[PDB]
Amino acid sequence: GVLYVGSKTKKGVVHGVATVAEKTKEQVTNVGGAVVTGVTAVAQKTVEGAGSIAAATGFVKKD
Amino acid sequence: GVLYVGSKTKKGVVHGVATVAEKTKEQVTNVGGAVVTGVTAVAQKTVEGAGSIAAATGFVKKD
Amino acid sequence: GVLYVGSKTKKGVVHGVATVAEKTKEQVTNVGGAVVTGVTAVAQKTVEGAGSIAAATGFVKKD
Amino acid sequence: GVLYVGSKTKKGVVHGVATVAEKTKEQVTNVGGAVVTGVTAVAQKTVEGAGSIAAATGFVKKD
Amino acid sequence: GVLYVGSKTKKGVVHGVATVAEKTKEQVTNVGGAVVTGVTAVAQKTVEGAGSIAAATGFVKKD
Amino acid sequence: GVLYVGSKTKKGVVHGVATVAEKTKEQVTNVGGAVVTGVTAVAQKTVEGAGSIAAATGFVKKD
Amino acid sequence: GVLYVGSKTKKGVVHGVATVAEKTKEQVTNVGGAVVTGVTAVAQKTVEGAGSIAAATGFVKKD
Amino acid sequence: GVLYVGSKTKKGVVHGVATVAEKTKEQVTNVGGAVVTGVTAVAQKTVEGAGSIAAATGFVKKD
Amino acid sequence: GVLYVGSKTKKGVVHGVATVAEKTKEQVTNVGGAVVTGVTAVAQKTVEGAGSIAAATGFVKKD
Amino acid sequence: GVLYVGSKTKKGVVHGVATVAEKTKEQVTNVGGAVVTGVTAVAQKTVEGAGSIAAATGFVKKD
Ligand SMILES: [Cl-]
Ligand SMILES: [Cl-]
Ligand SMILES: [Cl-]
Ligand SMILES: [Cl-]
Ligand SMILES: [Cl-]
Ligand SMILES: [Cl-]
Ligand SMILES: [Cl-]
Ligand SMILES: [Cl-]
Ligand SMILES: [Cl-]
Ligand SMILES: [Cl-]
Repeated sequence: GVLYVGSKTKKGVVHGVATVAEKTKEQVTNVGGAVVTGVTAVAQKTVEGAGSIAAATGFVKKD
Repeated sequence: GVLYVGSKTKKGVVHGVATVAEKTKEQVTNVGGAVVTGVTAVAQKTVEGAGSIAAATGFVKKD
Repeated sequence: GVLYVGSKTKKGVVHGVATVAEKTKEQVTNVGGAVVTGVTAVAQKTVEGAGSIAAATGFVKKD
Repeated sequence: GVLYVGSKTKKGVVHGVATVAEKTKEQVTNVGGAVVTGVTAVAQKTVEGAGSIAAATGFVKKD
Repeated sequence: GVLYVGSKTKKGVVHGVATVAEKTKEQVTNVGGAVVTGVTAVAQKTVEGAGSIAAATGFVKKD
Repeated sequence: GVLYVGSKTKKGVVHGVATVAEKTKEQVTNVGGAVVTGVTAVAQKTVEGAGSIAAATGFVKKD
Repeated sequence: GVLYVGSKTKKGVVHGVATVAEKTKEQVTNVGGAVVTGVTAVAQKTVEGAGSIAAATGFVKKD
Repeated sequence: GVLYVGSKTKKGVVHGVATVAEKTKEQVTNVGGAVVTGVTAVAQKTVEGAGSIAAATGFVKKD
Repeated sequence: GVLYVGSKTKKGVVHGVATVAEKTKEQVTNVGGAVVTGVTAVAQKTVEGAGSIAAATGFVKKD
Repeated sequence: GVLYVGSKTKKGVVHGVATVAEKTKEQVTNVGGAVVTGVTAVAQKTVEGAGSIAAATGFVKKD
């Protein structure tokens, strides 16, 4: 395959993932993949395989 | 396949994932994929395989 | 296949996923896919496989 | 197949998914797919496979 | 495959992953993938194998 | 004159003046006299004088 | 004059003047007299004089 | 005059004047008299004089 | 005059004037008299004079 | 005059004037009289004179 990404900017301001917690208990931010962040941002992922598992859970409690 | 992404901007302001928690208990932000964020943002993913599982759960409690 | 995405903007302001929780208990934001966010935003996903499962659940409680 | 997306804007202000929870208990926002958000936003998904399952549930409680 | 990423900017200001915690207990930020952040940001990942597992969990408690 | 006040209690819970204001504009609680509050509460006031004025107003707006 | 105040208690819980203001604008609590607060609370006031003025106003706005 | 105040308690818990203000603008608590607060609380005031003025105002705004 | 104040307690917990302000602008607590606070609290005031003024104002703004 | 104040306690915990300010602007606590605070607290004040002025104001702004 082919990918072309041209970009042209004067002023760019980019936040990506921001968290704020005040006086809280048990705050979770969970990302299963990559975090990719830019004035120009490109991400490619390929997974080959008969039993691929991707699992993303915030939290587990037992008992 | 072919992908072309041209972009042309003067001023761009981009937030991606923002969380605020005040005085809370058990706040979860869970993302199963990638987080991709930009003035120009491109994401490609390919999964090949007979039994691919993707699971995203905020939280599990037992007992 | 072919995809062409041209864009032209002067001023762009983009939020993506924003959460606010005050004095709450058990707040969940759960996204099964990617989060892709931009002045220009493009996402492609391909899944090939006879028994693909995608599951997204906020929370599970037992007992 | 072919997709062409041209766009031309002066001022664009885009929110995507926003949640606010105050003094609540058990607030859930659950998205089974991707979240794609932009001044120009494009999403493609292809699923090939004889028994594809897609499930999105807010919450499960037992007992 | 082929990837081309051209970018042209005058002023770019980019944050990546930012966390703030005040007076909290048990705050977690967990990223399963890479964090890639730049005025131009490019990430590629390839995974080959019949039983690939990717798991990302904020926290586990037992008893 | 004579005043006798005997009291005998096991458990006494006494609030006096309580105000709650949420998201309001211009809430006033105005008391012209004393506030006297107790499990046993006694108040005496004597005013001697030919032109005694007592005035209690919540608010005045002009123009 | 004579005042006698006997009191006898096991458990006494007394609040006096309590205010709560959230997200409000211009909340006023105004008491013209004393605030006297106790498990046993006694207040006496004597005013002698031909032109005694007592005035209690929450707020005044002009123009 | 004569005042007698006997009191007898096992457990006494007394608040007097409590204010809480969150995110508000221009919150006022104004007391013209004394604040007297105790498990036993006694207040006496005498004013002698032909033109006594007592004034208690939360706030004044002009122009 | 005569005042007698006897008191007899095992456990006494007394607050007097408490203020809490979070994220507010222009919070005022104003007391014109004394603040007297004790397990046993006694206050006496005498004012003699033809033109006694007592004034208690939270705030004044002009222009 | 005569004042007698007897007191008898095992455990006494007394706060007097407590202020807390977080992230606020222009918080004022203003007391015109004395602050007197004790397990036993007694205050006496006498004012003699034809034109006694007592004034207590939180703040004044002009222009
Ligand atoms: Cl950030
Ligand atoms: Cl963000
Ligand atoms: Cl956002
Ligand atoms: Cl949003
Ligand atoms: Cl950062
Ligand atoms: Cl109260
Ligand atoms: Cl109170
Ligand atoms: Cl208090
Ligand atoms: Cl206090
Ligand atoms: Cl204190």
